[PDB]
Order: sequence, then structure tokens, then C-alpha cells
Amino acid sequence: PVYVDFDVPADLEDDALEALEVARDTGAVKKGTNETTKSIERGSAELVFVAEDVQPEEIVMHIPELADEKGVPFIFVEQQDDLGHAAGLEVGSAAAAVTDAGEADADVEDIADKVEELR
Amino acid sequence: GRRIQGQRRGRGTSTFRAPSHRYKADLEHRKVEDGDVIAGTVVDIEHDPARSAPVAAVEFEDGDRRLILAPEGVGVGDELQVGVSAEIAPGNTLPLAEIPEGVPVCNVESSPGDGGKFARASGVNAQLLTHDRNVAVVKLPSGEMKRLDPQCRATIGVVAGGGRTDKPFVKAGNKHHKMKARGTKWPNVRGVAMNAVDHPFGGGGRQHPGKPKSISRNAPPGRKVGDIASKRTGRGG
Amino acid sequence: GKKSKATKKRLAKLDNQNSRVPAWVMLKTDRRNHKRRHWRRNDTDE
Amino acid sequence: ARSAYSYIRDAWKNPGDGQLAELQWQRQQEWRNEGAVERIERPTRLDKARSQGYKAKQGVIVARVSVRKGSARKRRHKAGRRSKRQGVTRITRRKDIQRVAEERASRTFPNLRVLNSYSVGQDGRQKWHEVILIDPNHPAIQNDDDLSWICADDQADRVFRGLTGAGRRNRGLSGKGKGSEKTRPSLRSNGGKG
RNA sequence: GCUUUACUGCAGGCUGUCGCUGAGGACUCUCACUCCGGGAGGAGGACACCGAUAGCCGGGCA
RNA sequence: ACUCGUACGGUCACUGAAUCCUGCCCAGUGCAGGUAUCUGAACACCUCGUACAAGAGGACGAAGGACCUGUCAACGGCGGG
RNA sequence: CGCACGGAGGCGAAGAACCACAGAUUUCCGAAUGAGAAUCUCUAACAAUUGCUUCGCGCAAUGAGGAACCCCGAGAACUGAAACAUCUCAGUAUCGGGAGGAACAGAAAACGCAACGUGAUGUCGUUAGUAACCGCGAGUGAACGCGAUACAGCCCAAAC
Ligand SMILES: [Cl-]
Ligand SMILES: [Cl-]
Ligand SMILES: [Cl-]
Ligand SMILES: [K+]
Ligand SMILES: [Mg+2]
Ligand SMILES: [Mg+2]
Ligand SMILES: [Mg+2]
Ligand SMILES: [Mg+2]
Ligand SMILES: [Mg+2]
Ligand SMILES: [Mg+2]
Ligand SMILES: [Mg+2]
Ligand SMILES: [Mg+2]
Ligand SMILES: [Mg+2]
Ligand SMILES: [Mg+2]
Ligand SMILES: [Mg+2]
Ligand SMILES: [Mg+2]
Ligand SMILES: [Mg+2]
Ligand SMILES: [Mg+2]
Ligand SMILES: [Mg+2]
Ligand SMILES: [Mg+2]
Ligand SMILES: [Mg+2]
Ligand SMILES: [Mg+2]
Ligand code: NA
Ligand code: NA
Ligand code: NA
Ligand code: NA
Ligand code: NA
Ligand code: NA
Ligand code: NA
Ligand code: NA
Ligand code: NA
Ligand code: NA
Ligand code: NA
Ligand SMILES: [Sr+2]
Ligand SMILES: [Sr+2]
Ligand SMILES: [Sr+2]
Ligand SMILES: [Sr+2]
Ligand SMILES: [Sr+2]
Ligand SMILES: [Sr+2]
Ligand SMILES: [Sr+2]
Ligand SMILES: [Sr+2]
Ligand SMILES: [Sr+2]
Ligand SMILES: [Sr+2]
Repeated sequence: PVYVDFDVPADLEDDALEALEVARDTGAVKKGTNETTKSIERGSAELVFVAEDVQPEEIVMHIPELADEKGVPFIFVEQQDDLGHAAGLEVGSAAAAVTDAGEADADVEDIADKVEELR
Repeated sequence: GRRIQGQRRGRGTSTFRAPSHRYKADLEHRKVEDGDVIAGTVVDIEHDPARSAPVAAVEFEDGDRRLILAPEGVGVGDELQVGVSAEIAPGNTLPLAEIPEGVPVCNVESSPGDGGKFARASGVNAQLLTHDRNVAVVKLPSGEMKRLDPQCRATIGVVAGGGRTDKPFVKAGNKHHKMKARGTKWPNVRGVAMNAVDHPFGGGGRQHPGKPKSISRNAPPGRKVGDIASKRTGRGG
Repeated sequence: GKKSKATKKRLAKLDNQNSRVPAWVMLKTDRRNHKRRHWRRNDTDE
Repeated sequence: ARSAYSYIRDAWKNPGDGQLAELQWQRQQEWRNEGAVERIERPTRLDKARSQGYKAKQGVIVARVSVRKGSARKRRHKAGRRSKRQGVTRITRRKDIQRVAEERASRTFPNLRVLNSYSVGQDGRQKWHEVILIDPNHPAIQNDDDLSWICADDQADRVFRGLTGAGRRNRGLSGKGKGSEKTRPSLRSNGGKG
């Protein structure tokens, strides 16, 4: 919430999570806040996801601004467990990063563009 | 020396406590949501040990039996109303806003909903003077002009039992019976009559406070005795 | 006074202790209960 | 590259600036309405906890403890004393608030042992610290190569004997040379002059 | 043991200052914090409370 | 604690039923209020000093004091010539 | 067939007594734990606080004791100074909490015989009543080093 500056519609989030699912089966994805952070830093990330139910918020606070100064696009997910499931984990995930998409490049690119318009 | 009596009090031991286990009830106003549809019938008139004044037992519509801070003139069978739309009559409770100017009131709330704080003793009453949308000016029994929230609830009329103070106790034993009903150590031994160790005024051959009685507001407990921060003393001037 | 069951057991024991050293012990040790108590002269516990 | 943790760290270097300032302003409202010792599921300062020994494992517990702010709450002398031993107002205790917090936590969790602790802020009337405690009886810990040491008998009630890092710092054991003449190996053995 | 304008200090009270503490030498606001209210909500408000320190009073106490 | 209490209350003191009465003094001390001006600490601020710091000085000035006022059913006083 | 030198009776070659080791039994109160109680009572019990958790007291922990020693907190006064306030008595007495067979300390953001030198930590001897403190009064009082004792060095956090 202190790191969230815009509300992503439930429908956009659905598409984004589906995109993330096919991105791991096809291309490659990063699971976990640390791994996601290094991707934005190395520039290997194309789309980063950030849960909104992260307590404490410290864990994720830095993502939004770090992505901005790295051109890396980001989107919010209402729940941590959903993001984790979409990434293919039995557990939750505070943040995720689609490091080079796979057979979803068009969808990911549109999602990025849909977010830009949405502030 | 030794702690003076005023300090012994603070500890709240049996000697200084009020006979609470013997007390009846706190005469706070009823809590009504709204609509004023809360009226009741005076079922009995009782003596209140804590205030040496009569108090009234009321049986409300919704089945609630509660003791009420009774004004003068309230009797069994009479119907009492409590709420915004209450009728402007003696014994009725409603906010100051709904009360017309120049009307004697009692058991006035300090902050809306507290149940009543001002004008509760025998025979007294507050006087509702000025009205407004933001503040109700009430004259308290001490003569002080008090600004209150117009939403503060109050009971129309003066408190029952007026004139109590007009008859002298005549004898020590009468005072005695009254003090047994209060949180007070009685009788009273003069400071000047005690030893130097027991009070700032004790000691010395003949009895006399070996110092001026007008003590500073900043004086610590044990020293703050006599005439506390007096602006003046005596009857003249 | 009113005695409880426990108090009674204690009083009972005190009474039993308040006996003389058996005669045969005198012979065996070839020659006095140092704890002999009297109800009036002494005082028990509780 | 920088770890994600380094960001939590950097944010906590200036708790009165940035997003952290707003987080604290919000949180403290809730903390003030909480008890003396509240067990929390996750550390507020992940980097600090992990750095101090924390692990997302079974038998690792974190609790936030609040303590009143300021000096000693001392009772004035009944009997006679020389002016030197009469003071009451400016006298402070020898144990720091963090140490008081660690002990309150360990007492709440009698079966656990204090591993370490860190500050999570304060307001005008109190201070908050999060304590990391360990279950020395849980196998997930008895088998841990980095934590099984805390299972030893001599580690029992370690916090009450000043064996915590905060305990050791407060006892003046930081320096190995000059200044530690009366602190090492113990305050007591040096006649309590440390 | 007791007294006081004995010496020296200590509580305590008053008063300034710093922190809590925010937004637009005098002011407005609300969001912390405080109080009333069963609740909705109302009153107050960066003050007050509290921590720290400074000056004054200080046989109440040593 | 007072307090299931709210000035017709309760706290702190003095005198000590009724009756007839209760004069003069506010200089000192006490309490209280006011106060142009004077004095009045620390923080922040300014000058000097120190590549910094110690430190010296300055400006502003709260309560308090000076000063004025009220007050004896306040401590007490009501003489010599 | 206890101390215990009586009487009566009995046990032991089916090897008793006695001794060592191991085991059985082991009332009630007691941390005392189902609730309560001056050692008893009332109607199934890890009371209470915790961890794990199959979320069920299912698996576990804590509690209390112990001669002193030990560690962390609270901390006098008599006394000395020929009075006394800083100082001294003294971080002593005493109090609160806690561990062990020993505690504590411990592998340098050290030392600073200044070095081309030493090399975790205790402790003992010494350095030394030295340096330092102090109404510079009365008094308080180290360390580095050296000679010994014993010697032992390692594990995380993060990067990837
Ligand atoms: Cl009376
Ligand atoms: Cl512990
Ligand atoms: Cl060397
Ligand atoms: K002394
Ligand atoms: Mg009432
Ligand atoms: Mg009585
Ligand atoms: Mg009298
Ligand atoms: Mg006398
Ligand atoms: Mg006295
Ligand atoms: Mg007199
Ligand atoms: Mg017999
Ligand atoms: Mg309240
Ligand atoms: Mg004295
Ligand atoms: Mg008299
Ligand atoms: Mg008399
Ligand atoms: Mg029981
Ligand atoms: Mg002497
Ligand atoms: Mg000294
Ligand atoms: Mg030792
Ligand atoms: Mg001398
Ligand atoms: Mg010494
Ligand atoms: Mg040295
Ligand atoms: Na007897
Ligand atoms: Na514990
Ligand atoms: Na005497
Ligand atoms: Na005068
Ligand atoms: Na046995
Ligand atoms: Na148990
Ligand atoms: Na259970
Ligand atoms: Na002497
Ligand atoms: Na003397
Ligand atoms: Na000295
Ligand atoms: Na040498
Ligand atoms: Sr999870
Ligand atoms: Sr009330
Ligand atoms: Sr009420
Ligand atoms: Sr006197
Ligand atoms: Sr007069
Ligand atoms: Sr007798
Ligand atoms: Sr224990
Ligand atoms: Sr008279
Ligand atoms: Sr005067
Ligand atoms: Sr070695």
C-alpha cells in the first residue's frame, strides 16, 4: 500500500498470472524477492510481479522505484499465494520476475502497455 | 516528622473510605439511541445515603427499572420522559438545545453522554441562559457562567431536598451519624493542637501557628496546609 | 474448639508418644522418655 | 549485485525518511494497542534478523516487546543517606532497554532461549524491539549446524546471565584491550567496578 | 527527636527548551496523540499527557 | 482514595453553644494579582576563537525577583518622647 | 533377628545374617500441576506459560532443590577522614533473577617494551603501591610487558 500507487483491475491480474504460468512452462521465470531484485539489477527481467499482501512491506518496498530507474515494467497482484502458485510453487511469493518470456511475449508486452496507460 | 492527616487520606484505607457497599446507585441519565420513545413511571421515592436527598425509582417502557436523580415535585405515578422530543416539564431529561432559555435545570452533563456532573446536591440548580447552535451558556450553582455543548443532557427543575442546610446539627451526635455515611474522618483535631512532629502548626507552649497560614500553590504535600493559595483573607477590605 | 480429621491424627500421635519407655528396654540397655509431655504443663503445636 | 535485503537495511538507516517514515507512523498506532510481548510471524527487519541468526525454520520465533521510555523508576530513600546516595531523579539503571526487552520476551516463552534482538523504533513514551528466540527441544533445531549450539545445557536462560550480544555489549566486553580492565572476564570477578 | 530566613542536598510544584510532532510574531487545518460516546459519532489537537534538560520556589524530606 | 460524591458539594485551616460585640495597622514576613522599564537559564541564532572542538562575547528572554496593588476571623503589631 | 547387654518366639546347609551391583514396592503433603484445604476433601484433569502440531495436551519444554563457588541485576549504614559534606567503609552486607560441575571469558576494528616487534582467553608469580585518582587531605589504585600454567581454533550474514 505505501509502495502501491495504482489499482490493477482483477481482469488484468488474471491475464498477467496466466501469462506468468505459460512463461515458466516455456521461457524462464524468477521466484522470490531476492532473485527478482537481481533480475531488475542485471536487466534480465522483462516483467516483475509484486504481491500486495506482503507483511512487512519492507521486503518489497524497493521494487517499484528500482524497476522505474531500470526501465523494467511491473504489475501488482492482490495475493501473495496466487503469485506463488502461478510461479509454480507450493508456497507463496512476494515478488516474481519473468526473465525473458516464452510464447507469451505478445501478451506480456500488452500487459506492460496496459499498465502504462493505467499510470 | 510524620505524614500529616491529609497524606494518610490518600492511601485510601478503611478509615478514609466512603461506605460504598452501602450505597444505592449512580444517578446517571439513561442511554437512548434516538426517537425519544423512552418514558417511564415513578414507582417509588427513596432516600439516597450518599447525598442525603430523595431519589426516584422509575420503571421505563422497555422494562428497565432504574433510580433517578429526582428534582423537587416528582411523585409516584407520574410519567417521566427522556429524549430529544421529551416534553418540557419538571423531571424530564433532554439536551440543553431542546430546553428553552430561562429554565432551572439540574444534573447537567459536562460532556454529552457522561450521565450528569453538575448541579446534583440538595436543592441546587443550574440556570440555562443563552442558546446557540454551537454553545449553551449555563449558570452553575456557584454563580459561574459555564459554556457547554448544546448536546449535553439535563433534567428540568431544581434538585429535591432543598433547605437541608438551613437546620443546624445542634449536637455532635447528629454530625456523627451523617459522617458515617460519607468518606470522611471526623471529628477534626486542629493542627495547632498537635505536636510539632504531626503538623506544620504544632508545638510551642501556647497554641498558635508559628508562621503565616497563607501557603503557596507550589508547596509540596505535607506542607500545603492552612489557607491554600489565598487571594485574600479576612472579612474586611 | 473443633478438630479436623488431620488435627485429630496429630493429637492422637502426640498422645501415643507420651508414654513411658518400656521396662524391657531398661534391661536390654542395662539402664526415661525425654519427650514426656503434660497437657497442662506443656503446649502442643497448632 | 545488491541483495534484496540490502534495501531493507538501507531503508532502516533513516527510519524518519521515505516510505519507512510513513510505515512506522501507521504501524505504531497498532503496536501501541498491542500487549507487552506480541509473537509475530515474520521479522519487521528481515536483513537484520537473518544477519543475527534468524532462519525460516521450525523452532525459530520472533516477538515484539515494548518497554517504557527513559530513566529508572526508583523509590526515594526511607532511611538516612549521605547527599551522594539521596538522588532519585537523574539516576539511570545499568541495564539498557533492549536488555530489559529481551528478558521480558524470554520470560513469556520459558521453554525458548534468546538468540539475539534488534530495535524497531520508538515513540515519545516507549521503545520496541524484536527478539529472536529458539526452541532447543525441537529436532529441526537440534539438527541445524548453525543453531544446535543453543541446545546445550549451559545455554539455559542465557539472557538472564548476560550471554546475549546485547548483554555482552552492556557489560563492556566489546573492546579486547584498553578500557576492558574491569569488564573481562566478568563484572562480578572484577569487584563490580565496570 | 524537634525547629528555623544554620550549612549542604533531595523530593515536589511552577516555568522555558528538545523529542513524541503532522499539513497549509501572529494564524488556519487534521493525521498522530488526548477526552466524551454502546455505537455512529462528538470534543480537543500538534497543544495536552509522557521522556530529557534548564531557571525559580522548596524543613515536605535526608 | 475522595467518589454509586458535584458548590445546600468536599477539601484545607482558625475560633469554639446562645447573647452583646469584634476597633486601628499592609511598614516587615506570607499569599495573591498586575507589571512600561530593570533583572532573569538552557536549547536554537549571531560575532570572535579552533581547517573542527574546547572557550569568550552578543542578541532574544519564561517563571521568578525589582516595582505597583489587594489582603489581618494572614503571620503578627497597637510604644518612647 | 539395627542402636539395645530383656523375655517369648523365630529364621538359617532349600547356604540366613552381612556386603556390592541391579530390580520391585514406595501412603499423604510438598515445584505440587483437575478444583479446594494448616498433610485433608470435592467432581476426569501436563494447573499456568510456551514450542511443535496429526490443532487433540497428541508430542515436548518450564516451575523447585543444592555447602559454597559462578554469572546478570538492586545496593546500605555503622566506620575512616580523630568534626564533616567529595572521598572512605564498598560495589562490602543484604535483596531480585539465573546456569553449571565448575561458571564467566575467548580467536583482535588487540597490543603500541614504536618494533625488521608480540599474536584468542582465563588464572598464578611479577611489573607495583608503580602510572593514574584525590577537601591533591585521609585514602583509592590499574595496564602493556615478562616468568609460568594450559594451549585450539572455528561457525554464520552477504556476494555467486
Ligand atoms: Cl456536613
Ligand atoms: Cl534465554
Ligand atoms: Cl609486545
Ligand atoms: K558516610
Ligand atoms: Mg450518579
Ligand atoms: Mg465512618
Ligand atoms: Mg477541632
Ligand atoms: Mg499537646
Ligand atoms: Mg513538622
Ligand atoms: Mg490561637
Ligand atoms: Mg492412655
Ligand atoms: Mg477513560
Ligand atoms: Mg532535619
Ligand atoms: Mg482555643
Ligand atoms: Mg478548647
Ligand atoms: Mg489441588
Ligand atoms: Mg569521621
Ligand atoms: Mg572515587
Ligand atoms: Mg573467573
Ligand atoms: Mg582533615
Ligand atoms: Mg577502588
Ligand atoms: Mg596497556
Ligand atoms: Na496445654
Ligand atoms: Na525462556
Ligand atoms: Na530523642
Ligand atoms: Na504589613
Ligand atoms: Na525406595
Ligand atoms: Na509438563
Ligand atoms: Na494440545
Ligand atoms: Na573520628
Ligand atoms: Na560526629
Ligand atoms: Na576526593
Ligand atoms: Na623484554
Ligand atoms: Sr507462506
Ligand atoms: Sr458518574
Ligand atoms: Sr458511565
Ligand atoms: Sr505551634
Ligand atoms: Sr476589618
Ligand atoms: Sr497455664
Ligand atoms: Sr530455568
Ligand atoms: Sr460565642
Ligand atoms: Sr504585605
Ligand atoms: Sr596459543
